[PDB]
Amino acid sequence: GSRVMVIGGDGYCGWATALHLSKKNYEVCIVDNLVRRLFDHQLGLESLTPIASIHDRISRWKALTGKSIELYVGDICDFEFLAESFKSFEPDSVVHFGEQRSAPYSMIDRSRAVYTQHNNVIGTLNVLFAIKEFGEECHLVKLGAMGEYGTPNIDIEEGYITITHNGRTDTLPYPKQASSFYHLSKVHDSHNIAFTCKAWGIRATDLNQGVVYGVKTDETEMHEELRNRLDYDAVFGTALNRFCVQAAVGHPLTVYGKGGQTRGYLDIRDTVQCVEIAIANPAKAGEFRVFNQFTEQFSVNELASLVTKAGSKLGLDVKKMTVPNPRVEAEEHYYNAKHTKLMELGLEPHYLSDSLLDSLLNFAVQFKDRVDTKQIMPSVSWKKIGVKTKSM
Amino acid sequence: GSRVMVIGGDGYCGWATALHLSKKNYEVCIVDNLVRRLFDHQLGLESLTPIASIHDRISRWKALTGKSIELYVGDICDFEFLAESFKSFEPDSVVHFGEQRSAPYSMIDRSRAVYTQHNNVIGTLNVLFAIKEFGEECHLVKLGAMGEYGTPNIDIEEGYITITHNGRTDTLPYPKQASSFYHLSKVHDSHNIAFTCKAWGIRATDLNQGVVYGVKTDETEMHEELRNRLDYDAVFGTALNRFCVQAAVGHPLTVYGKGGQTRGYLDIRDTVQCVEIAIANPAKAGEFRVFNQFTEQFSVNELASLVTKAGSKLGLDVKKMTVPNPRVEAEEHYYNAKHTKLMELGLEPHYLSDSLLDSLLNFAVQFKDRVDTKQIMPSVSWKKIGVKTKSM
Ligand SMILES: NC(=O)c1ccc[n+]([C@@H]2O[C@H](COP(=O)([O-])OP(=O)(O)OC[C@H]3O[C@@H](n4cnc5c(N)ncnc54)[C@H](O)[C@@H]3O)[C@@H](O)[C@H]2O)c1
Ligand SMILES: NC(=O)c1ccc[n+]([C@@H]2O[C@H](COP(=O)([O-])OP(=O)(O)OC[C@H]3O[C@@H](n4cnc5c(N)ncnc54)[C@H](O)[C@@H]3O)[C@@H](O)[C@H]2O)c1
Ligand SMILES: O=c1ccn([C@@H]2O[C@H](COP(=O)(O)OP(=O)(O)O[C@H]3O[C@H](CS(=O)(=O)O)[C@@H](O)[C@H](O)[C@H]3O)[C@@H](O)[C@H]2O)c(=O)[nH]1
Ligand SMILES: O=c1ccn([C@@H]2O[C@H](COP(=O)(O)OP(=O)(O)O[C@H]3O[C@H](CS(=O)(=O)O)[C@@H](O)[C@H](O)[C@H]3O)[C@@H](O)[C@H]2O)c(=O)[nH]1
Repeated sequence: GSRVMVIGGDGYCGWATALHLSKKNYEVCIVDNLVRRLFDHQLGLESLTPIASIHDRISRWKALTGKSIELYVGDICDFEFLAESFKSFEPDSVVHFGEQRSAPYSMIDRSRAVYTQHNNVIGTLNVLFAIKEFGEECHLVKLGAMGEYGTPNIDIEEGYITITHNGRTDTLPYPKQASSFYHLSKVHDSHNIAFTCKAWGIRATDLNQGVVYGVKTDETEMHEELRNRLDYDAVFGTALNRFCVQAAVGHPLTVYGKGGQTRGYLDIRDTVQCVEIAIANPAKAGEFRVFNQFTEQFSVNELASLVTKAGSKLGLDVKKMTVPNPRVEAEEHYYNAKHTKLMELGLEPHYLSDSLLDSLLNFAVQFKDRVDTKQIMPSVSWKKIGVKTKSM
Repeated sequence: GSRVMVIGGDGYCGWATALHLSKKNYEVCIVDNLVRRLFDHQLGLESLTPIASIHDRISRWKALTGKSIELYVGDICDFEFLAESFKSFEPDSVVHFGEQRSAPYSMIDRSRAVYTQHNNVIGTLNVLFAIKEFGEECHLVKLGAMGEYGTPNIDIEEGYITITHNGRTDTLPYPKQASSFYHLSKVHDSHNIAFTCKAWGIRATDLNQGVVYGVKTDETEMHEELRNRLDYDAVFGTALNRFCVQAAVGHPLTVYGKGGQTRGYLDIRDTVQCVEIAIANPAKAGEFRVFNQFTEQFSVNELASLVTKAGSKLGLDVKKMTVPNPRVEAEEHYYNAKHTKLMELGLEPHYLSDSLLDSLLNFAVQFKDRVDTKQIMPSVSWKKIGVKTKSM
């Protein structure tokens, strides 16, 4: 074999997924403009671990396994490029990871908020049109976000909710409440895709994924040049990964506000597994499937405690600090998000364990010398966002 | 006064509104790039009635009343232009009509679907940033769309719905189900605005307006050069206006599919009244108000009957025809949309009457010679939409 086009395949989730699918014997190609690497240069950021170029990454995989991952370098917002890539590769499935995924980045200034929504929304529209025009039966596996749902006072369902209102019943799309221009762009994406499923017969699966943690997967650990990126800065870094790196360098864990913010989380190893499951068990024509993709819920404070305890076993004497929250969000809220669709399809989760934290912490300690502590504290305010293009 | 910036002020709803607000003694300016006029030239379309240039329109209003409506010609997607216009005028309220509003246009091809979403979503984001940066207390009166709600099997509320799910209760944004790339762009707009109200304290009112009908308003009838446009083509024309023009030229009424499609409608005279009411009674800081802006619900078949009966009194011998529906939508569905917020604020509606239909029909007959019958039948398919840029 089945042919899979991995848009955003040079990224954190995409690279791990591309290698996994190739190992599982799918014919794979990567479509990426590598703009994520440009963001690092422009903002002065750097991955914890050094990563190889996309060309060397692909070359190494071929040298080790003999398998060739095709590469198409370009911006999917450029339809000519996307169309040519689609016609050249002829994918049976498309996994779309190719979007600006940072909430902080989307809040830097007007230019970055506009770039985020244009890049994400238009890019996704182009993907839908390419599928419709060049391979209508192609299954779209889209990376959405648990953040689309926000933090309502009721249980969060997997994309749909059956409601009885004024004596009548119906199953409707779950109300969306995004808290950043980035999260909003995903809401827009999901609404756009749902429409094309009904109007054109497109088959798609929206993976509303929670926060991913970890850096190792069976494939990326086979050689140093296959190593994945591990972000710890306040722009692209996420909660758990950030805390582990902070613990390793002796920086107090950065708890934003009260720390009651609760979200779904999952090991990067489960990210690749879930995507493969979605590909192996495709949506039917005209069906818009929605899976809540995470394995466990944790509050920020809970993560802080787990990392502190794990760090103690390594003599890190982890400390915690309360950082005035740069974001506008509920710091204490109800949270009970449903997640059984993937489990029903055979998901065998890697729940957060002492072993994972021990491994991740030791990894951070190993490359502690490469950590730029100046990028640990957040400097992007949700409320103070302006129109002048900022230079970090 | 109070200063009002009318974005899209050269358009159908915008022009009538700009004149009305000026008459009501608000200081008014119009921000428009006049791209709507370019669409007419590009697609070979033309208004039923000849309209004057925006410059002559504004000049005539000044000659008649002595009042000056300031004009800023530019694309709001160009932030430099929008910022300069905002700083120059210093609006207390902004009414945003400046978007690509045709569902058929948004379905012509990939380029037009992408243009629709980019123009609308990015333009609206720029407006939000301009308000935040140059006049945070400025009230945004946004034109949304009843189409955002789709046609669910339950009552449609005014933006929000209180639901009890699994033993818990909460009031959430009403589920959105748009049926075109244009309607989808409005859903995106509304979600984006709601976020900025909470994050930045923006005050906004989303006017989810139904289908507008009519061509006359007290102000536009004061002189021929103030005349508003009346669209009847299958791209920009809407149901009732289209039927009246069809009846006048002896063309069978174009009922798409079964004709059970039900929507909310309102006289253009109520459009201007509702906008003024929203401006005179502004939303509070951080509040995202949502009003369902229409006065009565009608099914396509119901409109066909009303126009036939009205046409009979003028000896038009109106006929009806069933056109294979170019759109993907429910042709028989439940529809009970709530609309009381505007009435509670003092709306004095002009319900559809024999007098209105008689007047509108006679108007169409008056300019029947200018009707290009080749543009009456729809040629844009929701399902056959392609990637090649079309030339109509
Ligand atoms: N990282 C997480 O914790 C997490 C959690 C939930 C969902 N996801 C989702 O998974 C997807 C990938 O996330 P990630 O962490 O791997 O991101 P990333 O930034 O590491 O990877 C995204 C990749 O997409 C590429 N890209 C972006 N825009 C592109 C365009 N216009 N054309 C071609 N390529 C483009 C970038 O260059 C990059 O290589 C995103 O949708 C994201 O929101 C990630
Ligand atoms: N006409 C209806 O029946 C109806 C019904 C419900 C809601 N509305 C809404 O009211 C608004 C106006 O509708 P209309 O019928 O007057 O449309 P229209 O096309 O006659 O007017 C829109 C105006 O906006 C201007 N414009 C578009 N993009 C612009 C940009 N990037 N920068 C500056 N100016 C721009 C166009 O040139 C045009 O003059 C739309 O949001 C529409 O969806 C209209
Ligand atoms: O040092 C930190 C980092 C984060 N947080 C808090 O932890 C929560 C999660 O934040 P995060 O930065 O780890 O993740 P988020 O911004 O939500 O974004 C990431 O996780 C999202 C999953 S979700 O929100 O959709 O569930 C994906 O969509 C995004 O692409 C990905 O970047 C937030 O309340 C945040 O304020 C802290 O308290 N301290
Ligand atoms: O000759 C015609 C024209 C229309 N219809 C049907 O009548 C209904 C209304 O169509 P329309 O073209 O009059 O209006 P619509 O496309 O919904 O769009 C217009 O009305 C919308 C109000 S609403 O959908 O948001 O309620 C606004 O948002 C849009 O900007 C404006 O162009 C549809 O089911 C359509 O298929 C016919 O049967 N015959």
